[PDB]
Amino acid sequence: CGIFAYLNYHVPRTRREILETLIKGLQRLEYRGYDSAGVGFDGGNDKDWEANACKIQLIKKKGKVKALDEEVHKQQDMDLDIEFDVHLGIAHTRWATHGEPSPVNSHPQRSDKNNEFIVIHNGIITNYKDLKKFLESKGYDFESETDTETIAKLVKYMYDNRESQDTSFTTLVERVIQQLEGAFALVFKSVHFPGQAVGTRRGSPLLIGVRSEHKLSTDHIPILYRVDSTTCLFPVEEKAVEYYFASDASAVIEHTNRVIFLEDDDVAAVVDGRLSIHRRAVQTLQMELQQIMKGNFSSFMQKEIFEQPESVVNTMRGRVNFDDYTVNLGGLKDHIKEIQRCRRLILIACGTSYHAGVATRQVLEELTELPVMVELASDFLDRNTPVFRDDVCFFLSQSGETADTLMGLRYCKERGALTVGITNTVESSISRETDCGVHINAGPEIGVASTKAYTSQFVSLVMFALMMCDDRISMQERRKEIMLGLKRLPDLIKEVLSMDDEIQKLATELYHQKSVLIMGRGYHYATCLEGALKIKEITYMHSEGILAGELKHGPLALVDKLMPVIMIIMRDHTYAKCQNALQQVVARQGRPVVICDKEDTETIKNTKRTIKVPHSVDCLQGILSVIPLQLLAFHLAVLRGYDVDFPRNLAKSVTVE
Amino acid sequence: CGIFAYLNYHVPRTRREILETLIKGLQRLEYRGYDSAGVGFDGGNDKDWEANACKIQLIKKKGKVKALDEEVHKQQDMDLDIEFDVHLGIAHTRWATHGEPSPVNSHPQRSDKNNEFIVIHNGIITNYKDLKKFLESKGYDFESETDTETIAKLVKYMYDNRESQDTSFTTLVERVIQQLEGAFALVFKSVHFPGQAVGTRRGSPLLIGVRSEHKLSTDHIPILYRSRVDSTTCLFPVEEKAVEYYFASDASAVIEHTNRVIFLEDDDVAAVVDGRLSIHRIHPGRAVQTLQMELQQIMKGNFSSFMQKEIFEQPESVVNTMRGRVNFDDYTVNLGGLKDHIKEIQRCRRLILIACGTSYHAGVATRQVLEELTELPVMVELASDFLDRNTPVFRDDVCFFLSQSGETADTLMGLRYCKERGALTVGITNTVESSISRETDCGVHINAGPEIGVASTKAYTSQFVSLVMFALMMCDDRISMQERRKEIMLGLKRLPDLIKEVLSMDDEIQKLATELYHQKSVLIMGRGYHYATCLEGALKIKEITYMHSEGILAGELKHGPLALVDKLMPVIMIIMRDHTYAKCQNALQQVVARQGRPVVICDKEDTETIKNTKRTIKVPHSVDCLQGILSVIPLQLLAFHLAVLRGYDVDFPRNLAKSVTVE
Ligand SMILES: O=C[C@H](O)[C@@H](O)[C@H](O)[C@H](O)COP(=O)(O)O
Ligand SMILES: O=C[C@H](O)[C@@H](O)[C@H](O)[C@H](O)COP(=O)(O)O
Ligand SMILES: N[C@@H](CCC(=O)O)C(=O)O
Repeated sequence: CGIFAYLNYHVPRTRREILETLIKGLQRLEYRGYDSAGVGFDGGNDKDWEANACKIQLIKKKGKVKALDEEVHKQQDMDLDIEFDVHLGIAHTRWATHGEPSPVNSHPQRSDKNNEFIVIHNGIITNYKDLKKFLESKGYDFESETDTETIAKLVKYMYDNRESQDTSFTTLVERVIQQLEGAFALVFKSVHFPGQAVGTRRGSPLLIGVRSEHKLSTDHIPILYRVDSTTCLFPVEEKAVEYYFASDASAVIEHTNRVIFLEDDDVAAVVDGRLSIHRRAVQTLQMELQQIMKGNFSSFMQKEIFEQPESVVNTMRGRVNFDDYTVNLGGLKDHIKEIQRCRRLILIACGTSYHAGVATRQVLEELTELPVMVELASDFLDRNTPVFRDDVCFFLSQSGETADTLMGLRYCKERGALTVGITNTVESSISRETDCGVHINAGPEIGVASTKAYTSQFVSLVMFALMMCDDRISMQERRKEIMLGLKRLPDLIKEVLSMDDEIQKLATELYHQKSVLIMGRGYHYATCLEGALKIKEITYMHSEGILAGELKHGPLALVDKLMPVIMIIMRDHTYAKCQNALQQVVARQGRPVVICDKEDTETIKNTKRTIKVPHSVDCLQGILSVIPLQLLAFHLAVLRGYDVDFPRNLAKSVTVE
Repeated sequence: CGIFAYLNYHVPRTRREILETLIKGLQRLEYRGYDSAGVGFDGGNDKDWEANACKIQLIKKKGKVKALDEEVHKQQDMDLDIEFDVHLGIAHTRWATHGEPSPVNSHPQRSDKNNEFIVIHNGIITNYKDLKKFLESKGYDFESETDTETIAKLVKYMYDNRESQDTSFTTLVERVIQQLEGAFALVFKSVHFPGQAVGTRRGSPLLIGVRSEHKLSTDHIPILYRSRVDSTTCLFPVEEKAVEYYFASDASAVIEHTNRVIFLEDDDVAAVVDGRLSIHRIHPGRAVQTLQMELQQIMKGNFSSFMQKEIFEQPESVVNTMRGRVNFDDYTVNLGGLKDHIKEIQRCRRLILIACGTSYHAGVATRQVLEELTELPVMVELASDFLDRNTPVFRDDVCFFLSQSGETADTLMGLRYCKERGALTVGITNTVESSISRETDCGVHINAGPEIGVASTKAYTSQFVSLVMFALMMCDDRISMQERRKEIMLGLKRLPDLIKEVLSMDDEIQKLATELYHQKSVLIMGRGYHYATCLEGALKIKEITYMHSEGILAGELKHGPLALVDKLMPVIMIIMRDHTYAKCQNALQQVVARQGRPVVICDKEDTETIKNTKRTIKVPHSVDCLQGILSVIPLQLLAFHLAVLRGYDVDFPRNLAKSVTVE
């Protein structure tokens, strides 16, 4: 899900300009949830904007942001020309994992039929049933089946039982969150507090961007405990200021790169255009606007596939020195020596990030000589896996917020393990709570299906392995071989992308099929699992990865002349065994597409359809052999008429159960 | 593929009775798969059986043993009433690897046009090319495209170039196997050594059954090296000569005649000369042991297939697995196979389970309870990948090797890899004297009885129970775990009756098979204790039904696979009453919200799930770490009934192996 709110303080904006900013903020967050959306703003058609802050209008609609954009427009009652010197608008795109994605269930949620209080919520309230029963007894009636509604009905209850006539907006939200359980990121708007916004979080990201032509009072907001001009953030000599609440930085970068990352239990509040935090820093983001733009590509997934030559270079920038063959990961400098004294590596992740661990398990075993265990986070938790003080636990997470991965992190910390975060989001929970970590530095990934995050994770884990063995005389040549591979890897990726058209032809031969089996072993077990997940996710074909050595133990019975098969046969030590699997498939009359080496003339001669990828070091080849499957999934999805960026039934980053 | 030979020594039999015995032997071996078969026996219709040993008749045929039995009872020249006081007959079923299925390529293979030597062979001679060229350069002409023929020709070369007039049959075979490379089980017969048999093996099972009404000379055969062959050296009936020997590659062909067997080992050369059995190599000996196997265990009975029998007899196989090991009187567990090792095992620091296919799934199904009760790290490895990666193994690892057959190559090579690293090795097997049970430090025979069906059914659930039993041993000194152990053992006590309860819903499973009859895919979703159930049920439905079933960890749905859900994709979800119940319900809501309409395997008493879902398979509640046995059985049956609806033969293996070398 995604949160966005726009607060213009003495920066006159028309209602049209305001609603455009909200929609434009949701579009930036749409990849976080696109089942439904809604906006909340001040209604009324009084030329004087001050007589309109007592009327809150809600426009919510099932579907993607484009459906809400059309609903906001061609509205007969709303006059879009009214100028607002001060105004607060809140918006929200929803990933509806439960129930119907109906307007009633979209946010903002309201406290009554006159919208005295509205709220937008990311997360889950683990005790909304108790609150609902309590609030129902006190006379409040509910209209939706969302846990968020109990938050709106509760901030009104706290207001209906306030001791003084001027209890601050912060005081009410404080009494609310004290009764809530679980995780939440909230933005409140009320008619009783016109133009005032309150943002708070507990286990869900929430940041505040600020723009103003004038100097700002400070760059380090002080926290308060239960509000003068040396305490709040505001413009000095004038009032003009613009604030931006958001659950993701992609919605704010276009307006400003000055954001305040809230923390758990921080209750931010904008009163009289002044931002104070109750109960710290003011940072400069390094993201650029072009990083979250399609550019000349028709989709984000295709851009992020084709930019992998550059993102791989960015992952290694400042860390790999090819002149002297040295590897330094700054984030591990104060911990690498103690990691070498540990006795086991555990890699914990979900989905494609788990596949990145499968893809590097072998070279990690080889270069560290430690046991390496790779776990799916959800199952890791279900089993209460044994963990010890001399374990090193890696947590692979592009977003750094995946719930199961984060819970795994806290589980391992409670048992005293050394924790390492491999993330692509600097201010994420996983990067904060780990003892040390590496930022894979791939740039923002907007496509729901991970592409560059996978290859950048792959590379990051290889660089770690290279550090772990840098004191072994016997492994110096192996390190050189690998680092030369990394130097040549970007150009070889380019060589693979130049086969786009050849892979598109193959896609036209498969797009009508129901299933496809993808087979590999060794270094390319991960390749066949990840290709199968990509094809599942964006084409909806029933693709399944099968370990090639396991064919003879049952699954080969599926194969006949009608079952599509893709096989990966590379030039490594498993080549002869892969040739046996291919022979078994052909004996069953399978007509497989084979991803093989350009020089593998024997395979190329005897197979009709081959994808000929260039050769690299065996422990880097998985990067090259997975990219044809990224592209095949892309082209299969287009032929079948689906949107590669917005696959059905899900969104990007699983931050809740 | 299947070897059987029958030697009656001063036990008179007619040619008819001898041939009936050979054919019956081959019938016990058909279940392994084959494309042809043949027999070898003495020809000639001389009323005196002694004048017929110089003539060897072969009857081979591409096709089934029934066709061979028809060929045998159709020879106008063979008089079946001749009585042999001494005779050796050999029989073979072939799964072709070198040469197309045909009469000439069938076994027995012969050394010349007069059948001076004949041999039957399980395996592959990897250097048959060099041997065929050498023999052809010495004037020996080949008629088949099989590697086996080089063995028959080679033994005649050793005979033609023998130094003394009385070089033993064993000496000739010793020199043959010195030149062979690869895997083989072999039985030889020759007109030059009438009534004598020689068997030998390298990397392929071979055993000898024995029966006599007279006392046998020993129950432990000493080994000889090239040590004379006298009455203190070999096995024989003491005061009289009468004795019968049964060579076989599988005890299933011996057990209806005798349960006294000698299992051979690599490079043993076993010979029957003058009715006496000796074993040569190039003090140690080979035991005559009693098999706890009965013919009824390898017969269908009143079931229409072995798959149905072995599924429906799981109440009895689970009981058999626990016999002598779980005391339900004082609630203790004792695995005798681990007596001299359990204390060393308890000092190790990690458990590794290594296996293939469904045996790997049994590791996945018991991983959590092993972690809980041992408190050690438990790693579950697919054997082939384990080998590809050169996985780190250490002297204080305990490595488990799960294998119904005890011969699976990758599992067996994983075993040898771990032994080289000094790990303590444990075999969980269902086959007496298999390679994995022999080469591990200690082991447990799951004692499910022989598995004749193509797919693992009872072997899986018996492996499950054996691993739970081991877990219970590992924590028997822990005060804090005594209530948990008692709960589990009470669950084991009730498990047979709860399996019967699941089986009594067979009609409900058939209705589900009707619904999925026309479907091409089905996703099977679960987590925790029932992750393995998803993987294992999906494998059975692939292997037996030939439809695209896939197991999917429920916690992974929102990470991609949920995109497959719509109103057309069939889904089976497992929702049991354990600690992941709420998370499983969450998965169900996620699927239903995207128009999925899953069938749910759930607890018998789970009222909420049953009312809010159309079709539910309701199984009885058990302890959480045993529920996987009950939740997988409906999927075994679903695989079975779907295959029957679609007209498939559940006892016919499909993939089997790969193509045949034509060269
Ligand atoms: O195409 C697949 C997705 O990329 C998905 O499987 C993702 O890998 C997981 O949801 C983990 O998310 P994080 O990488 O943010 O932890
Ligand atoms: O039903 C499937 C088969 O049983 C297959 O998965 C595999 O070949 C065995 O499970 C492993 O063989 P062993 O258990 O004999 O090692
Ligand atoms: N390789 C031999 C024997 C195969 C088997 O074990 O049946 C052949 O093809 O004749």
